[PDB]
This record gives sequence, structure tokens and C-alpha cells, in this order.
Amino acid sequence: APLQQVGRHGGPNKCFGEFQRVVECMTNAKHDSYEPCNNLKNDYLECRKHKVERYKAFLMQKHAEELGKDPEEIGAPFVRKRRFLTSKTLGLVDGDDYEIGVEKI
Amino acid sequence: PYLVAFRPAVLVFFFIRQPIGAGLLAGGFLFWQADRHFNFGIRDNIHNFKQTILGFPTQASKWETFKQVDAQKRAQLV
Amino acid sequence: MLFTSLLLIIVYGSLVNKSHLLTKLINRLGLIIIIYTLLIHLNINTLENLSIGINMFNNLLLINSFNNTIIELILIICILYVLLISFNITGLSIIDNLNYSKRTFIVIVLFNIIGLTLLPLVNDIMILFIIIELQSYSLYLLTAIFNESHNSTKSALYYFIVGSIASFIILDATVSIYDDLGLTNIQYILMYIDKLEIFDLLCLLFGLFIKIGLAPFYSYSITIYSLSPTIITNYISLMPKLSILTLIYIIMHYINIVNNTDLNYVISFLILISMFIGSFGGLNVIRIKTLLAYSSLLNVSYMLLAILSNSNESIIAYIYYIIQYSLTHINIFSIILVISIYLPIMNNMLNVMITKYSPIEYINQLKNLFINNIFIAIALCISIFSLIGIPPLTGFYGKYLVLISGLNNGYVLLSIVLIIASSISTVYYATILKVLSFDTLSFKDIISNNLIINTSPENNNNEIKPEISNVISYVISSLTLIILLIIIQYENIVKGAYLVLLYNWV
Amino acid sequence: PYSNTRRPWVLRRHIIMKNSPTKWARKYSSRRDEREQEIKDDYIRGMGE
Amino acid sequence: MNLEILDLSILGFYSLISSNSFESIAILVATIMPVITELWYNYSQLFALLYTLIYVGAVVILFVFILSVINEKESGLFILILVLLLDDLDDNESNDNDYNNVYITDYADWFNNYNESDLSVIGNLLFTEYALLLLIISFILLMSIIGLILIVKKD
Amino acid sequence: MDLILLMLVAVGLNIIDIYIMIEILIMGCTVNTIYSASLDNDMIGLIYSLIQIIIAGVESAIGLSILVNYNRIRNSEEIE
Amino acid sequence: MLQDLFNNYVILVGILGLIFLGVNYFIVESPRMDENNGNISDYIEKSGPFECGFSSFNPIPIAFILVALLFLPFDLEVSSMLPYIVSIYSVGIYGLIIFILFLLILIVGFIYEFNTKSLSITTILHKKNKALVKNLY
Amino acid sequence: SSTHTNDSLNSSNYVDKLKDTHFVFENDKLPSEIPDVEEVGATTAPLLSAAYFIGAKCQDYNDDFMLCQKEAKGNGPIDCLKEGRRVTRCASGVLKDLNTHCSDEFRLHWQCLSFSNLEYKNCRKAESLLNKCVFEKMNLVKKIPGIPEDRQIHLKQNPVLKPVALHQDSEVAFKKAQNENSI
Amino acid sequence: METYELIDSDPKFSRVVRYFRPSDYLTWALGTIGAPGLMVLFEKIEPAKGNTFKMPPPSIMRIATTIGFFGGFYYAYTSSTKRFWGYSENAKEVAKDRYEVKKALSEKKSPYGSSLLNPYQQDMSARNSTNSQLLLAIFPWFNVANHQSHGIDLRKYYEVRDGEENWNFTLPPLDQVKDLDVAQYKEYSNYP
Ligand SMILES: CCCCCCCCCCCCCCCCCC(=O)OC[C@H](COP(=O)(O)OCCN)OC(=O)CCCCCCCCCCCCCCCCC
Ligand SMILES: CCCCCCCCCCCC(=O)OC[C@H](COP(=O)(O)OCC[N+](C)(C)C)OC(=O)CCCCCCCCCCC
Repeated sequence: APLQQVGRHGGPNKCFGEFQRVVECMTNAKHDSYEPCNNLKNDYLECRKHKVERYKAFLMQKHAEELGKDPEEIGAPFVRKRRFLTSKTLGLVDGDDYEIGVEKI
Repeated sequence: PYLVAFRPAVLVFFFIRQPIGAGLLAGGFLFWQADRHFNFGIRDNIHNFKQTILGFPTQASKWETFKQVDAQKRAQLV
Repeated sequence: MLFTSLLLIIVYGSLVNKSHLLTKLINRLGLIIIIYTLLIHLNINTLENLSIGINMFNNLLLINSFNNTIIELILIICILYVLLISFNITGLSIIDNLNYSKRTFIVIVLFNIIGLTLLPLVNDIMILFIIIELQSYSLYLLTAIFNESHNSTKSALYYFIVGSIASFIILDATVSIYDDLGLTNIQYILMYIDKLEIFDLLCLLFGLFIKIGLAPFYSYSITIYSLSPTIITNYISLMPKLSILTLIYIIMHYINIVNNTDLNYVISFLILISMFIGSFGGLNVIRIKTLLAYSSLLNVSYMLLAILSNSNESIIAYIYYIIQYSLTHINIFSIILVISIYLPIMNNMLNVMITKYSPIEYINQLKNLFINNIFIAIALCISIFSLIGIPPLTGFYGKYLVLISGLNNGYVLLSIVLIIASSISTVYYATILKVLSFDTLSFKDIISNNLIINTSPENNNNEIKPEISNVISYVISSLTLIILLIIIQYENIVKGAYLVLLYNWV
Repeated sequence: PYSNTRRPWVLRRHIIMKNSPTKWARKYSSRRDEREQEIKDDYIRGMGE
Repeated sequence: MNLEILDLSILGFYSLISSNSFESIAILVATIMPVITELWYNYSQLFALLYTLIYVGAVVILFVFILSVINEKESGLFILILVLLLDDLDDNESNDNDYNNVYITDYADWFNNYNESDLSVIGNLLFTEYALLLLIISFILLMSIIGLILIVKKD
Repeated sequence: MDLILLMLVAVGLNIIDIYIMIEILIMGCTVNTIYSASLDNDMIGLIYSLIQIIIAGVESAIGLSILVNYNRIRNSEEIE
Repeated sequence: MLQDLFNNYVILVGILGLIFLGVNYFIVESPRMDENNGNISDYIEKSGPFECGFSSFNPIPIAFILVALLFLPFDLEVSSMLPYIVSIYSVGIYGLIIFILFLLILIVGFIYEFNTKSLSITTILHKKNKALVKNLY
Repeated sequence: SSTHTNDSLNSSNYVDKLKDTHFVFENDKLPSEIPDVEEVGATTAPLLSAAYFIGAKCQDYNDDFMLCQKEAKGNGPIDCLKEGRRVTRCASGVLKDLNTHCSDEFRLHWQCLSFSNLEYKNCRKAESLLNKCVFEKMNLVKKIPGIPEDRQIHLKQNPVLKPVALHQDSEVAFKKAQNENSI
Repeated sequence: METYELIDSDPKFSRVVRYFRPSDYLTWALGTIGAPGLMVLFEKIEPAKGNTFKMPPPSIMRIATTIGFFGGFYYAYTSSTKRFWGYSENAKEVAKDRYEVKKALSEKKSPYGSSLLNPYQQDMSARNSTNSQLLLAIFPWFNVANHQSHGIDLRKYYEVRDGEENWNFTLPPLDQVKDLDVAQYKEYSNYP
């Protein structure tokens, strides 16, 4: 059967495993209907777009708003400019806060 | 990457050839870009209005379904 | 066999000297190639084995007994069309030499048959877009094969633009499907037939509806058919519908799995609207090809009701109708290519300009055909009577079978409108019969020697000189008696359609 | 790194590139979004069991 | 300051007012360049360069080639800005709010020790898996060569 | 906004301007495919995009050839 | 692979474009300084075409058209050889045979346009010679 | 391959601006239920220098770590946490050995790799010294599976492709061993 | 439904030609001389120009013979293929096929032949050329590769049928047959 969901390196990509488990269930011979494979179909769609998981992130954002939880103390620290991934931020022992070199590798 | 090189030159000729319109389009562009950096939510509200008027599930609507389920899933624990 | 011989014809035609006899002889080489293709196809392909459905070329192409029926039909109708360009349609050198002025005519036709026969078999959205372009590109070239003609080139320009928008809609539906699922193979999409936006398959249908000339898109098809040469209109107004309607039937087969009603209402909205325009449109027309363009739209409207219903009786209704309608279409156009020899010649008023591309262009150029050739007039009468739906011709059984499929699925509103639309359209089929015969008895004894046929040279004055060539006459007679005498073998033919399966099985 | 997965600016702002039979249904038709919103709702509707 | 918006607003302004065919061909080049540049950054650098090589280098200079052949012959500021502003307000192509407001990541892994470019995989599949798609394409190209000559060549 | 068919105001009044709109329209389809394929890390979508770019080129060449012969057909006196 | 060094280059070249235009506009002497006879606008004599001195007022060959038109099919053939270049080893003999077949079908097009001599400009209008034939009575 | 992804650092900061990339940290360490391991601290060049000696010493654990991934059937990260620490400890064992037995031979080689684009073809003179030292003091050898012994690339006396520029410390150290050892 | 034994779901091109019956060569010959005749028959039916029979120029007859030379072979190729698939009479080929395979397994060689193609290339090649003869009337495509997806069970070549034991062929267990999937993944589970 034709290959679908081929990664950028020729191998199976992130969501190929889910799609293959769907094909095994649909083309199986011990199934009377397609009901048992209904959950596997959701997982393949979930693996690709994360729509249900993004929704869960929306409630946790919205629930903290209605409780007053401080975003900076519930969320995770982040850096927007790659030049400021300094050794002070990375936690190195004697690291400066001077910017790092992201010009040429 | 070619638009990085062309963008400075085309903008100069856009103002030289047609300054008056260029002010508005640049004026319009900056107004919304500022509203995104300062969270004026004017574009968010038009999005939240458009979803209501065309039947879409708005952010308020999604949260309401959470509260119905919130009360109902607590009510069984009574 | 088709592809391999096409390369030989491409190279050989570019070598030998430009002449009409060699161009006509190469057209008879293609007539062999199409015949050879049918013998090889029928040898390996059987209804009994293709019933399950067989994947080919890494599942890109899927073939079953429903598709296989149309490939043989397409090959047959392409033989009857090539007989026109390969032999004489009139025998008068002035009128006929148009068919032999182009050497790439047969090559482009052979290009299209590859495009037409592969379209029903497609099983991947990647190959759906490629194949639909191979068929679409071949039609534009054939429409512009007579590049000297102003109307022909103007039509190909109109055809290319409308088809380009049609192909973009088709391409956009497939992209949207790939966006939701990430899968290209149609069988893999069927696993998610309940999890995808079923209206994105409808956007695919809206692109295929443009290419078959369905209202509200009907406007361009009527214009195109009434401008191309009658030999060209004979091909481009029938062949695309043979291969696209088969594809539309399959796509609707998959669609009715989830049985979405909103999808059916929109298509019923287009079928209902098309019957109205297909019937009331042809009432006020003077050009015959414009008349057969409105006639074509109405029959496509009937054939969509069988497609839309999509049951076990819908396969029988579609399979039978698509066959009888092709033979009727070939028979009518073949006659119009012949009876141009009876046109009068001036020795004035209304300044009607006729060209060698459409020598027969107006309905009243069929006048007094009951006098000039009675036998061929009845053949045109029988053919038109089939389109009307008078039993026991082939046309009646098409409408009767379509009605069974339509009403069995609850399409009461559309069934009644099609029976109203059929009667409204009978008005303008009756006009063709009015022009053929009604003024016979006033013109019965007339002194006619100014006909085009009277400019033919006299050969010997002792031997019998037939007026019409041999091959074209045998085709007209054969298809006229098949239309007329289908009642004799109708039961066998219909029982031969019960076996054509599209995953019915058990 | 966490980054968004939104369509290109040209795909959703060009005066011509944004017009299409399916792109209007994504933008102006609720049919698709109401169907998918059911699956998101039923995630939290199944935590009771 | 996502400046890619301002390039299209200028582009959307000149598409409403173009009169001759010189400006019409300019809208083509002014649309590919944002398409190429927004593909170079973000999504795919390989298809940004394929677009330049195939669209600009091949199909764009054909337009200006025939415009010199075809011919060269022959609104109000309030309505335009009003239309452009109205066009500017609603730019959400999709209505899945969480899909447009919540960010995602992927996890890398070291299982792929044979790392090669995408164009390596595309050739790997196009010349093996979908060799029918590749062969039909050369067939579509073949028909065009015949198709161009029959349309245009005089004798 | 585009539900009032604004894009018709943005297409010029020459046959060549229609041809360009067809290319800009199809360009949107290919950009949509490249977008999905890269996010999914799927090269099959990139095979589709490569085909769309190649097929969209053949469509341009045929359309221009018809337009070119359409133009010379009027200017076909050539009795000098 | 980092490309922040490349980005600065493209930005600088973009800045270099504005400099080339404006350096002329700031270094040329004022029109009053030279001769004052007018600006480029009013001086329509100076702002005009060059026709070698005498004032005067495209039906190109179809061969030129077919040269440009046939460029497009032959370009898509060349650009679709790109995937085979970076995958020549891993497709092996199978992809090599397919590639050759992909080239043979296009070559049959090259044969077709070589036999018709489509690109030749030809001379149908002129270069005629005749035989002087006497018509004695 | 320099394709943009959603999983690591991209080409330019203009990619980050379009994607609105946030570089997110997670301060939370692992729970105490999972016994701790000392992560390997070597950088790119030392690992590529000692890669074939990690393969020679940790072959059983690497195979077993992978066989746990094959037979975990998709739950690989969670069900191979204990087998994944043996590999980390084994590899730390090799780098600690090279630092305490062949510190100068090891450093010379991966300074060459850091000098010659991390390519094995450019550092054969330093690499040959390191392999000879490791064999006598740890018994590890470099073997490339799948080919005869006589046809391994790193033993090729006259390679077709040679470095353009020489590493001074490699050429100086090599000829010294031509006196110390080639007696 | 006329069903027979499935000799080979994807018969190899060289095998299909070596299995032509004498009647298959007759069809190839008839197709070769039929196409030039069909041109003559049309002229007898109707002259191309004028009103009297005129033999077509010899150049047309040479190109006609070539076109009918491939068409005859294609008809011959498809008819020979039906026997392998079991759609046609294949008792004569079944014994001929069994003799070659039982001999092949005996020498410990693979029945399918050694292949330059790696595991993925072998399986990919099979997908393209399997059931490709159904569209052999449209465009050609042949199985010219020594792959292993032929839709048979090699166990069925061990049992002795009528008139076979006299061959006295010794068949080793498949695990020791060179170039088979059951005899290659002995060192690593992903490399043959
Ligand atoms: C490095 C910079 C290169 C560009 C320098 C020119 C910049 C000026 C702004 C034009 C480019 C903006 C992009 C939108 C195209 C608009 C084209 C147009 O409408 O005409 C512009 C130009 C001047 O005419 P104008 O007075 O503005 O309009 C009424 C004239 N009857 O009418 C003309 O045709 C005059 C000649 C202009 C030819 C420009 C060719 C098209 C542009 C291609 C190069 C730039 C690519 C696009 C990059 C920016 C994309 C937003
Ligand atoms: C196994 C049975 C095979 C039967 C023969 C089939 C091939 C026909 C060629 C015969 C020779 C020939 O063409 O002879 C010539 C005759 C007569 O021609 P005419 O009109 O008098 O021309 C004038 C003749 N002069 C020059 C002497 C004046 O043509 C025919 O009668 C053609 C009959 C029509 C073809 C029948 C085919 C039916 C197809 C049915 C399947 C769908």
C-alpha cells in the first residue's frame, strides 16, 4: 500500500504510527464494523493538529484568569530573542548575561 | 529573501509617487500593529463580533459550555 | 498500445510531406490504434474478475466493473468519431478537405482518449489533478486545432479560461482535503469519511459540474458549442461528459456513506435549475448547434438524477442511459455532417454568411429533407423521437429507468419537474421535425438543380452514382435501427447491466 | 521552542489569493467548526465516566 | 512589527487601480515576492527557491514577452481606502480560536542518523514510489510541445 | 468583505489580466499545501506542491499560445 | 545552520539601493548653476527619445514566439530533474531507468519540433526567382 | 539539511519572528522515583572522536537500550528509563577513561576535528595515534561493521581524498611517534 | 467464474515471453499482418481519394506494420498473462512453472532470482508492476525486476502432485534458500 506521512528524512514521521494503527484496524478481518477503530481515527487527527489539547490549554488559561492566578508564576519561563539565551539564563556557574553568538556557526 | 532587499526601495517610490495614500496605508498599518503590541483588542473584538453574528463558537461560548458542565459535574457529587 | 502507438504517429507525421492524402491515411492509422486498443482491453479486462476492484500502480489507479464499462464505451464512441475524419463525410472535396488540413488532429484525439479513459480510474488526489489536466488540456488544443478560424480560436480562449477556473476549484478542494487529513489516497480518506468536512468533496463536485456544463455554469458551454466547427462540436460536447459523469458517480458513491442531506439539497438545487434552463432555453433559438447544446444540458440533468439517487437501480439507469445517449448523439451529428450536400446555392435578403466550418448552422437549413432524402430524414426523425422520449425507442427506456431510480429514493419533486421539463423540451424537438417534413406537399414537384450536391461532377452517366459515401451511410443506418429496434433485445441488455457492480457484492 | 502554526500572511490577506470556494467556508461557514467543537466539548464531558 | 502586512496593503492598493497591462504584470511579480519571502522564512526554503526558479525565471518573463507582442494602447480616493480598510478588518482565515491562539512544539530525536535534505526524499519517492506521476508529467509536457506548435505555427 | 465579491474589482480589463488572476489563485493552493506539508513533516504534500507548480506552468503556456494566435488572427491582412 | 549573517547582507544591499539613487540627487549641480534653461520636465527637448536626430512616430516572427513558448515546457523538464540530482544514489538503478524514460518521452517532443523546423524564421515573403520562358507563336 | 522545524533552533531570527517562537524552560527536575544519572558533558567534537570507542565498549547496552525501544511498542521513553541510564553511565565511563589514560592523544584528535569541519577524513594522522594508544591501554579497537578488515577506510594508506590544510599539532605529534615508536 | 491456480500474481516480463504458446505467436503474427491489411481493407471498402481502389503508399504500410507489431505483442502478452493470474487455462504452465521452481529451490537459489534492488526497492517495484496488465491497452508497464511479492506461498511447491515425484528433486527448508526474506535478516532485524 502507498506510503503516506513520510518524514523529511525518508522515515516515518511523528504521526505515521497513529495512521498505521488505523489501517490495521480498518483492514482487519476480525471486525464486524468500524466502531472499534473510531478512537484510533481521533488519535491520528489529534496527533496532527492537537485541537483537543489546544482546547485544554484554553481552559487552563481561562480558569486561571477567573481565579486571579499570576501567569508568571503558573506558566513556564521563556525567552523571545535567541541572542539572549545567555549563560546566566542557562544556569551556568560563572555565566555572564552578555549575548551569545548566533551569527555564524 | 528578496523582499528584504526590495522593501526599502519600493517604500521610497510609494511615498514619492503617491504620498497621500501612502500616509493612510502606513497610518492604517501602524494603528493595528500598535493595538497588537499594546493589547487594545479592537481587532479581537471584531473577530469576536463576527463569530457571534455568523454562528461560530466564540471564546465566550466555549467557556459557557465549561460552566454548564462545571455545575452539572458538581451536581452529581451532591 | 495507445501510448506506444501515439509516439510512432507523432514522429512519423512530422517526417512525411504535408498533403491531404497522407493526412487522411494517418487518420486511418489512428482508427487502427483505437481498434487495437479495444481488442487488448477486452482480452484482459473481464466483468467477472474486475468485480472486486483492483488497485494498480501503487494504488493510484483503481479499476472495477463500473469504470471498466465506460472505458470500452469511450473506445467505441471514439471509433465512430474517427470514422468521420478518416473517411468521407460528404465526398465533395471543398467541404471535406477541412478534416484533412490538420495533421495533429488525430494525435490530439489520441491524447484525449488516454486522458478520458484514465479519469474514471483515479484513486489519488495527486493523480486526480494530473489526469483532469491531461483531459482538460487536450480539449483546448482540439478546440483550437483550426488555428486559422476566428471563431474557433475565440472559443478555445473562452474554453481555456473557464476550464482553468474549473481546474482551480478542483485543485483547491483536494488541497483542503489534504489539509484536514494529510492523506492523498482516496481509500485512506474513506477511513476518515466521517471525520472530514464533507462539503470539501462538494467543492470538488462544483469544479466537475463546470466541465460538464451544468447551470448556472451552462452559459459558456452553449457559446462554445455554437462556435466551434461541427466536427469539433461533435467531440467536445460528448466526450468530457462520458468520463466526468463516471467520476462524479463514484465520488457520489463515497459521499453517500455518511448520507449528508445538505449535500443532496444543493445538488438538487442545481439539477432543478438546470432542467428549467435546459427546457425553456431552447424554445427561442435559431442555430441547430445551440439547440443541441440546450438538449445536451437537459440530458445531463436527467443523468445527474440517476447519479444523485445512487442506488442499485441508479447503476442500471446510468449505465444504460450513457450508452444510448452517446449513440443518439453520434447519429444526429453524423447526419448533420452529411445533409449539407442538399443546401441550396444563390444565383439578396437577410445576408446569411455560411462558412466551411459550419455549413449546416440554422434549423431551417434542414428544410425539405423529406424530399431530398427521405430515408435519412426518417433516421433524423427516429433520433429526435428518441430524445423526446417516445417509446419503444432507446430514449424512452433511459427516462423510464432514470425515473425508477429517482422515485425509489424519494426525489418526487425532481421526478415531476423532469417530466414537465421533458414535455417543454418536446416543443423544440418538434420544430426540427416540423422543418424536416411539414412543407413536403407544397414542394413535392419542384425544379431543384441549385443544390450543393448538384455541383458534383458526373462520372460516367451509365454507372449508378451513390450520393453518400459508404462508411458514413452504414454508420447512420446501423445506429438508427439500434435506436429504433432496442425493444427486441432490451431484456438481455438490461440484465447485462444488473451485473455491473460498484462494491455492491452482498 | 513553541511557535504558532498559522497560515502565511499572503494566504490570508492577499486581495486575490484568499478567495476560494473552500477558504470562504473556513472563514464564513460555521458548519466545519460546529462539528469539530463537539469533539472538544466531549473531552470534558467524559471526565465523569 | 510583522511588515509582511504592509507589503500586501500596498499590493492590495495597486490591484484596485491598475489600468494598463504593465501594472497587471506588476501585480504578478509583486505577489510572488511576498510568497517567496514568506516561504524563505518560516515554512520551506526549498520551495521558495523552486518558485523563483520556476515562476519568476520561467513563467513571469513569458508574460512580459507576449505583452510587447499583444499591444500597448489607450476612481476616487475615498472608496479605495474605505474598501481597503474594510478588507483589512477581518483577516482570520480560520475560526478555530484555540488553533490560532495556542502554540505548539515538536520533540526532536536522534533515531535518524541518515540526515538528508527534503529534495533527497522527494526525489526518492517521485522516482520510485510515484514514478507514474513523474511519467505522466513528462507526457503532459510532451503534449504541450505539440500543442504549442499546432496552435501558433502558421503554415 | 470578500463575500460581496471584492476580488472582481481587483482584476483588470484585459484578457491577460484574467490569466494572471488564474495564476495568483492557483498560487494560493500551492502555498496552502506547502504550509500543511511542512507542519506535518510530510514529504507527500511536498510532492503534491511540486506537481502543482509544474502543472500550473503548463497551463500558462497553453493559455498564452491561444492568446498569441488570437492576437495575430486579427492582424492577419499581410497583403504587403 | 545560522543565517543571521546572511540577513544583514540582504539588509545592507537594500540600503545600498537607496544610496545609489539619492547620491545622484544630492551631488548634481543645481539647474540654475549650470545653464538655468529649465528642468528636465519643461525641457521636453532634453526629455525625449533618441532617434539619431530626426523625429519620427510589434508584428514579430512566429518563430520568435515559438522560441519563447517552447522555453516553458523545456524549462519544466529541466527543473524536474532537480529531485534526481540529490537522490541519485538512493534511487539506484530503478530511479535511473525512470529518469531515462522521463527523458525519452520529452526527446520525442524534441524530434517533433526538429522535423517541423518550428524555430526557423523562414522567408516566405521574399527571395523568389523565376525562369524567363519565351512564348513563341 | 537545514530545514525549518518546530523542534530546535532555526536559521535566522526572522524565522522566529514569523513563528513567534518562545524558547521555554522547565525548572522542574525529575521526580525522586527515578534514580538520578550523571549526564554526559562532552561536546560535539569529543563525542565524534570517541564514538567508535563508545561503540566498542557499550555495544551490549546500546543494543539492549534499542531493543527495549523496539519492544516497548510506542511507550519507549517511559519503559526504557532504567536501561537508558546504563548507556549514559557506560559512555561516561569511556570519556572518563580517555581523560585519565590518553588525555593528550584524545585532545589532539578532537582539536583536529574542531579545526577541520568535524570530518574524519581530515584528521587521520591524529586519529591513528589515538587508536594505537587506546588499544594498548584499554584494548578498544575501531571497527566498521559490514566490510572486510583489509578494506576499512581509516586504515587506507593512500586515501583519494585528503585534507587541504594540515594540522600543525598533528604533523608534529606524528613524526615524534615516528621516532618514539617506529624503532 | 472460470478460476484456475494462481501461478504468479505479478509474472516477470522474461517469464511471460518464455511462456508463449504457439497460438500466442500466431496472434502476434496476425496482429503484425492485420494492421497493414486493415489499411488495405479500408481502401477496398472506400478509396481515400477518387472513386477507385489505389494501393496506399509503401511508407504507410511500413508504419502500419510497426503499429501492428506492438499491438500484436501486447495482445500476446496479455493473453499469456491471464494464465499466470489463473483467469485462463494454466494447467500446462503450472507443471512448467513447478518444474522450474522445484529445480530452483533444489540448487538453493531463489525461485524469484537475485536482485540489485534493496528491500524497499523490491517491494516498491512490485507495487508498480502488479496488476499493471489491466491498463496495458493504454500505456505499457512490465515487471522487469526480480522482486519477491508474487502472491504465492512457497510451501505449495513442496508437496508432490501427480507426475512430479519422478523428477526426484530435493528441496531444502526455505530457511537455507539464498536470497529469500526468510533467509536474510540473520544479523540485524532491519538489514537483509
Ligand atoms: C527594488 C525596487 C523595485 C521596484 C521599484 C518600483 C517601486 C514603485 C512601487 C511599485 C511596486 C509596488 C508593488 C505593486 C505594483 C504596483 C505597480 C503599479 O501599480 O504601477 C507602479 C508604477 C508607477 O506608476 P503609479 O504612478 O504608481 O500608478 C499609476 C500609473 N499609471 O508603474 C510602473 O509600471 C512604472 C515602472 C515600475 C516597474 C516595477 C515592476 C513591478 C515591481 C517589480 C519589482 C519589485 C517587486 C515587488 C516588491 C514589492 C512587493 C510589495
Ligand atoms: C466475418 C464477416 C466479415 C464481413 C466483412 C466485414 C468487412 C467489410 C468489408 C467487405 C469488403 C468491401 O468493402 O466490399 C465493398 C462493398 C461495396 O461497397 P459499395 O457501397 O458498393 O461501394 C461501391 C463499390 N464499387 C467500387 C464496386 C462501385 O462494401 C460493403 O459492402 C461494406 C459493408 C459494410 C461493412 C459491414 C461491417 C458490419 C459491422 C458490424 C459490427 C458492429
